[PDB]
Amino acid sequence: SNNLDSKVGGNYNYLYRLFRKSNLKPFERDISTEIYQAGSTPCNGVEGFNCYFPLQSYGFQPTNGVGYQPYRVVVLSFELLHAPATVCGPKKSTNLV
Amino acid sequence: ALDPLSETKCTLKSFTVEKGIYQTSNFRVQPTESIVRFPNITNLCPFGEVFNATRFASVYAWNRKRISNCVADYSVLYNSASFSTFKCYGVSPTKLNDLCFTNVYADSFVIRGDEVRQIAPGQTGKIADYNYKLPDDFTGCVIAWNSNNLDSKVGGNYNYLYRLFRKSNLKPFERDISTEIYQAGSTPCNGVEGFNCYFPLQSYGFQPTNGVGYQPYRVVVLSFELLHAPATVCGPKKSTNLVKNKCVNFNFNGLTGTGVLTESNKKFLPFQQFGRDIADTTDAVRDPQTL
Amino acid sequence: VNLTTRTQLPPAYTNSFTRGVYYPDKVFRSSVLHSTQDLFLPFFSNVTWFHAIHKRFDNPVLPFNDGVYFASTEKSNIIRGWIFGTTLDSKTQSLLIVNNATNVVIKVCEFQFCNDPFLGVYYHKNNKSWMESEFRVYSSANNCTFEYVSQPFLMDLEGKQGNFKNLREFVFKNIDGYFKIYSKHTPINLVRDLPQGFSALEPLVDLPIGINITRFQTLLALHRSSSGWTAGAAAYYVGYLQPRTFLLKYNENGTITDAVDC
Ligand SMILES: *[C@@H]1O[C@H](CO)[C@@H](O[C@@H]2O[C@H](CO)[C@@H](O)[C@H](O)[C@H]2NC(C)=O)[C@H](O)[C@H]1NC(C)=O
Ligand SMILES: *[C@@H]1O[C@H](CO)[C@@H](O)[C@H](O)[C@H]1NC(C)=O
Ligand SMILES: *[C@@H]1O[C@H](CO)[C@@H](O)[C@H](O)[C@H]1NC(C)=O
Ligand SMILES: *[C@@H]1O[C@H](CO)[C@@H](O)[C@H](O)[C@H]1NC(C)=O
Ligand SMILES: *[C@@H]1O[C@H](CO)[C@@H](O)[C@H](O)[C@H]1NC(C)=O
Ligand SMILES: *[C@@H]1O[C@H](CO)[C@@H](O)[C@H](O)[C@H]1NC(C)=O
Ligand SMILES: *[C@@H]1O[C@H](CO)[C@@H](O)[C@H](O)[C@H]1NC(C)=O
Ligand SMILES: *[C@@H]1O[C@H](CO)[C@@H](O)[C@H](O)[C@H]1NC(C)=O
Ligand SMILES: *[C@@H]1O[C@H](CO)[C@@H](O)[C@H](O)[C@H]1NC(C)=O
Repeated sequence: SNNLDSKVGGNYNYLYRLFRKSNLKPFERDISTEIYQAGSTPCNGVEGFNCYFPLQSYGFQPTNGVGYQPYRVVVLSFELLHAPATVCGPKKSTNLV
Repeated sequence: ALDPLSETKCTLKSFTVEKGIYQTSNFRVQPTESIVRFPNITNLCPFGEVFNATRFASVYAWNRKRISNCVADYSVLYNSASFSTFKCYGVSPTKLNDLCFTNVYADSFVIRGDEVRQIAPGQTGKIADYNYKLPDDFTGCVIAWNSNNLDSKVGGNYNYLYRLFRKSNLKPFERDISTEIYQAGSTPCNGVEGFNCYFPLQSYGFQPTNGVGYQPYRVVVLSFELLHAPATVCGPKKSTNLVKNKCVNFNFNGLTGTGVLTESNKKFLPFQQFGRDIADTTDAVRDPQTL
Repeated sequence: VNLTTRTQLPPAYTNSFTRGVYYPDKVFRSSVLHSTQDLFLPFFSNVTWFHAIHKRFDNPVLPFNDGVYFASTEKSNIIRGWIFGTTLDSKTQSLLIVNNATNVVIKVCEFQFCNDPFLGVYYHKNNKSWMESEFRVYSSANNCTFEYVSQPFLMDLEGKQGNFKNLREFVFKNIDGYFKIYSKHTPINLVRDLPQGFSALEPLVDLPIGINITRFQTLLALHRSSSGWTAGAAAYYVGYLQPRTFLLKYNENGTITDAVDC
């Protein structure tokens, strides 16, 4: 996507969660912006000792190397035999015998 | 799971229970709580004394502290508010506590705050290129604190020097004490000052009135190097209370298991911590703290 | 300087019966029969007979290979230690084990090769002395990649006569960088040759140095009233360790009753 998603020196519209207090379960979207608290010191929404701001941005520049070039990833998920399948390719049906 | 009678139908896979004795399952008591017993937290390497040491070597003259065969607890220094800033590369501060390190080199030196921002893997500038460079794989952390009430004094402190000029850029983990005069032009120098001949080393002006960015800061760079040799320095091991005569999940030193702990009349050899049975399954242990 | 005269003799062989038995690890087992495979000294093997007398003084350098068995019979504690390393010089990292009678010195530094690395004792006469004077082991130490110092102690350097009252049998090896020290010290009564008896060695400490040791030396102590130094009457043993399996018998307490070489 480096020909598209890369804007100037960085793109803040594409963000990610850098820090979390634990490992999130699969297929879970966490929108919480709460500050990570490592110790007992209350963060109260600001950075400091044992307090880090987890929300960060991927630097996107069209002149960056292939390591920093953003790759749009579409993960294809499916369920097997859990319901009648309504998505099937253009394979013409035949007669019943 | 409703009734023990219903457990017979589910085991036999039949809705009719014939007269007789049937074993429908095997009960097992799950552990109530986890027991953690670790060895004493003493016999450390004194990082707090080196970080809090009175005087340091120059950034080019930095002293290499060899750290081997001890335990390194980095949670105490981080939660004690004894530093001005905290920064790490590639590893979270909590992950370092669970890992063992083969060899650790503590890099001590004092530079101005405007020169601290240049400490990072593969960077440029005065201190990075000409003094101390960080490799791209450097796993350590950066910790600094404000020494302006200690390492600076009225009239200036000339003890802390730096290398201003060098004919090239230093490699990561390269200490060069060479005082050779940098030759700027085609004018010969050969260790003699003159036109295009300038003494590379320079002394930081340090006084208590300096600005925050220019204040002297004691910087301790922790070099974490994992070699083919076995790991020596390990993270902190915090022991907990001990529970006996109950079903628990216990982890003792590098041994884990689940059972009931009971003190018997057996006597291990002083050099043998763990016992085993005929099957090499541990039937007894010795506590890492108490004997 | 190496002693002028000495003697040159071929490596005469002796047979160690029960030597080479040790606990493979810190696992405790009692009243059971355990069998495991590790680097061991087989029974009735042909070891090389090393000795020190007032005109031979045989201290050759032997390769360590996988593992080497150590044994010594002492009176005056003539053994000063062992020098370990690949080239036994500053070209690589060398391990030093030496007893100065104050603190056991275990250090890995850059060592200057000592042709005749010993510790001499002079001026016995009246006021018999027997105290250390000069250290000829190494000239200097440089890149000390490893250092270890034990607790203070007091060693008796006074010469003894009669039967050998001390037996020191050691087993060293290297596995994935782990250097195991198996130490057992038991009193014996012996005139010459070797004592006959069973011994079970226990692990002392571990040295995770992670270096290859292709050669080793045996330190000795000399005394005179460096070509004029003499030595007492003592002998130590060296043998090669092989990957053999033993059957270890255990009593109620946990001490090995007997071992069976497979
Ligand atoms: C385990 O070791 C202990 C201590 O050495 C043994 O207890 C002693 O055994 C000797 C054997 O001659 C007796 O003379 C002592 O009176 C015993 N002392 C006590 C207080 O018991 C013990 O017998 C050993 N057990 C086994 C079976 O090896
Ligand atoms: C250094 O040690 C002294 C004495 O314990 C203490 O008062 C001081 O706060 C310490 N400084 C730091 C930040 O380590
Ligand atoms: C370890 O610390 C405990 C604290 O009670 C102490 O009793 C013990 O002697 C120390 N040494 C050992 C054996 O771990
Ligand atoms: C021992 O002999 C060698 C030559 O074989 C000689 O180089 C060395 O200097 C002699 N002894 C010492 C310690 O000098
Ligand atoms: C052991 O060595 C001695 C001396 O060389 C020799 O006489 C004897 O036959 C050898 N025994 C074996 C098993 O080789
Ligand atoms: C051995 O002990 C003596 C006397 O205390 C001391 O002078 C010397 O430095 C020590 N040498 C070593 C190698 O420890
Ligand atoms: C005996 O030797 C010791 C150790 O060298 C010395 O301290 C002491 O003064 C000597 N005494 C006599 C009587 O010579
Ligand atoms: C030992 O240290 C010196 C000085 O730092 C260095 O020149 C030498 O290369 C080091 N040892 C080895 C084997 O490189
Ligand atoms: C030890 O020998 C092994 C196998 O030849 C080799 O892979 C390794 O690099 C050597 N290590 C040292 C410290 O010489």
